[PDB]
Amino acid sequence: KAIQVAKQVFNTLTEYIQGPCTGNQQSLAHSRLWDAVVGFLHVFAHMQMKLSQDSSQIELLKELMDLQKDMVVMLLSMLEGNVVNGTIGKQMVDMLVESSNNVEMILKFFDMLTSSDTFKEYDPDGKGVISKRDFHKA
Repeated sequence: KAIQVAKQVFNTLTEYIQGPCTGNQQSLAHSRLWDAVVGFLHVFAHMQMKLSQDSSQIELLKELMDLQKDMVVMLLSMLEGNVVNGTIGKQMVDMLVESSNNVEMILKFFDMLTSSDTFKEYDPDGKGVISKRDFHKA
């Protein structure tokens, strides 16, 4: 119920910007938005690794990654009319530097596609139901 709310809030924040209104980019630049993004990345990095273990709960993970998608869409929309030595890029870099160790867990998690490549060399007939132990072998 909170994921839906934050998703809609991010979509509104895109629609103020997606047609590149420079006032509605500069105003978000000089605001608390980056201090929200750091906490959001911090929850994402731990929660997607923690929740991924259990097969009981995957819909919540889909909701969370949809929220993360809309967040990065907003961040891209901030950079439409992006001059080279710009301010918005500098603030985004300061944000990412401030939350580097959170980001690195996400990028390490996205190294995954790279999960069925290690599947066919022990398959009996290329089916999809191979052993729990042959997987560790692979």
